[PDB]
Amino acid sequence: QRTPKIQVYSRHPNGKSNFLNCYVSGFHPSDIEVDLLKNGERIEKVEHSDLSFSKDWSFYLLYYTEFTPTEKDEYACRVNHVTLSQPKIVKWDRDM
Amino acid sequence: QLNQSPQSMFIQEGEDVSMNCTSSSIFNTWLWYKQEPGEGPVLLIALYKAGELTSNGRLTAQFGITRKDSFLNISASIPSDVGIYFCAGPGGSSNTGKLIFGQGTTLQVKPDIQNPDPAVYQLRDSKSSDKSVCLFTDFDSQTNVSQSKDSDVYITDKCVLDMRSMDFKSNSAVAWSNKSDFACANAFNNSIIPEDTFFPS
Amino acid sequence: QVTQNPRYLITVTGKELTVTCSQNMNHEYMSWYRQDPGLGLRQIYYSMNVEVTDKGDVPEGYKVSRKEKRNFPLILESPSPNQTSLYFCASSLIYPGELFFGEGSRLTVLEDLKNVFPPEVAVFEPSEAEISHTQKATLVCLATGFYPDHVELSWWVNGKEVHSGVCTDPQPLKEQPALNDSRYALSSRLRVSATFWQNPRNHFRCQVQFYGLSENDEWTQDRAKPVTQIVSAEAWGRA
Amino acid sequence: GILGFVFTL
Amino acid sequence: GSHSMRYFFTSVSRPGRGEPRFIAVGYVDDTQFVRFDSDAASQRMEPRAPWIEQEGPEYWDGETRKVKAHSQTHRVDLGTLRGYYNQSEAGSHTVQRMYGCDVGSDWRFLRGYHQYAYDGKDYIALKEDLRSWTAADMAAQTTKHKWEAAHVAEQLRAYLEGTCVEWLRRYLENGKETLQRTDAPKTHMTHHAATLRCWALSFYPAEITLTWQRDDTELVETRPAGDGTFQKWAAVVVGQEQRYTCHVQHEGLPKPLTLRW
Repeated sequence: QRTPKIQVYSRHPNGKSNFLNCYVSGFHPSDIEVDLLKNGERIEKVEHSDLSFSKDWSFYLLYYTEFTPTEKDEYACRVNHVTLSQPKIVKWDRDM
Repeated sequence: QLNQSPQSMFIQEGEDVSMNCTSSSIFNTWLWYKQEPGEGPVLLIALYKAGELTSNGRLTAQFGITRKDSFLNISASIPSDVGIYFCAGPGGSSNTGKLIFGQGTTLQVKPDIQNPDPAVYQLRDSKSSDKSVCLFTDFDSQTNVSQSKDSDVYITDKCVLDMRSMDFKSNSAVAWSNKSDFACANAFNNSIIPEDTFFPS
Repeated sequence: QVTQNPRYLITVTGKELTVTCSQNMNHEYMSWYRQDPGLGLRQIYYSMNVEVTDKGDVPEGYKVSRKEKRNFPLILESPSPNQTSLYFCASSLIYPGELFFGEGSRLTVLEDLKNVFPPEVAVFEPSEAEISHTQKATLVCLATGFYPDHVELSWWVNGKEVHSGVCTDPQPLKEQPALNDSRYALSSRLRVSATFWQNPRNHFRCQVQFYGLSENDEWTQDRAKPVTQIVSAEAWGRA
Repeated sequence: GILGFVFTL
Repeated sequence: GSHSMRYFFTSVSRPGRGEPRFIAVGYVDDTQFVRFDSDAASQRMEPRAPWIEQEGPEYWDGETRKVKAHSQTHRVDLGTLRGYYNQSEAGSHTVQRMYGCDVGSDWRFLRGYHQYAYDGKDYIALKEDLRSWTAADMAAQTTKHKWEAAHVAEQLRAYLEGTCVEWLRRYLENGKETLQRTDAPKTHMTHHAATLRCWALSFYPAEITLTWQRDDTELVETRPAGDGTFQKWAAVVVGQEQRYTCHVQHEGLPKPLTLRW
């Protein structure tokens, strides 16, 4: 009955080949709807990581794009879980 | 493959007996099974760690610290223990669910005879026809029986019977013949037999 | 107990067979074995729990399946003389464990059934010589010309089985020379009291059970049809 | 390189 | 260095319809190379690392036929547990399996693992030693005997310290560039709003620890990049700002870097 923390970041460190990423951990039960939203609505095309048990028995998945940074645009990632009260989303600051 | 020895063994009432397995792969579980003819294999002893397992027995089963061969003795032999003996080792290093059994050594146990006064007697059929038999019975346990060596003939090998009411034992061996007519006072002369009472009709 | 269907039967090259074995209770890992005089036991196919298809050492000429626990069948698309043996179906709940083997189902595969012949039986009355020099009785019943080894002999004192003082030959001794292709033979001996014999009022019946064809198979030679059949022979005492 | 066999809870 | 092999599983009840799902991915020192997912469209073992590729065709199905039988077992498990639970069977329950073994820089066997879990909390496990298991409760507890009267537990011993490790160097030997080198983390440090953290860059493998010190600290779970490298940063609160020093060390590096500036 433990619900995941999320954290958003980038692959490499102004536009170029850089993939955005979402990573969820410390949750259960397992399945969970993690979206990627940009502008204000989901982009289409991400691939995905595969499910994995932990030390704590707390799984962890990583989604990613292939993007190119913009500065008029910040993109944040809709995540919701059986544990969760909100479709809580965490807006991406380039420094985290 | 899981080996086993000896080929087949023939001890007497009273004696000890020793068999063995030897594998190629490393096993940590060693199981001896035994089947008497016609039935399923039955578990006798199982071994899990190195060191011995006395139970049930009478018996004594050893785990070779090689983890690659085991042993089975039986002390004070009894005819009640005749059978096909096996070693089962569920491999294992095989990374499969296999249950590997060996060649299997066939034990057979000759008991003594208290007073073997051997001879050959003659018997005739319920069809009442001139086809004959001459039983050979009540002879020492050591005695073996050859086979003709005569086209017509077919010589049975030995046998053991027991009427438990008098604790009376009897070895037994037979051989029949019709064509051509041929007596029983010369159907067994090939094999080696101490002196008997073949009574003239 | 695991039941083995059927306990003993015969077939021909080309006609498929299905040997089912029952199960209780709610064990999971069962296999089928093969045995014959010589190499001894070996393992063919096995499957831990349900729907897990695993080959093992001697496969060819075989295949298998199982979608639920209770039953476990080994099927054969082309019976050939290689698979004439003695099959066992053992059973336990998990891998590994001690196994619970079955009765002993034996299938015998033949090139042609022309050579399926039944046993012929005659009993042989005890000599007075035996009674004169030892005071004991030995009756000897036989079976002259049968094929293959699908027989079991017994004895019947006063209308009922007995076992006290009776022996049987543990192997069907062949007759003719060419190996592995011809009619076998088998004998027994029933040994009892000397006085017991002299009585003209008791049963001495040598009852022999031959397994064979069943009348769902056609017959060529206008000789009678072998099938399954009992061939008994009986004799009486004489003082 | 995995377990070639499996047991039931 | 110290290398190892593992295979993670997760099977989950789905009563409604449902989807009793089963993913299967394994890790060589936290490197992906395998894949088995039911809801997928392959129903096989897919490659994920550019070095799994070589083994033959019957390796791959030498491996699909098994994760197949792994899967069908947890069908029973998932539908066995509830027997303890007397639960609803309109509830989505979860079971994870975990068995493995490690090896020192020796390349010879060292430790061996084998644990199940349900609800995300410990179910049953196998201790350092391979005699004996770990009981969590009375449900996980029952299981033990038939792992203790049948001896099935006993064998894993043949496979873990025996079959497993040779698989590992079957892997490591031709895994040489992308399995066993030391990636040195690069470092920077920043300042804003004051807050100081010194970042570590693109490092393998997973385990590192960075920290600061004496002349209320935020930091983060390791983050995967996707290059087979990783992440971490260390939010520490400090005006005057010479402050503390970041202690960065891991096998890749000659010896722990110190840089306050």
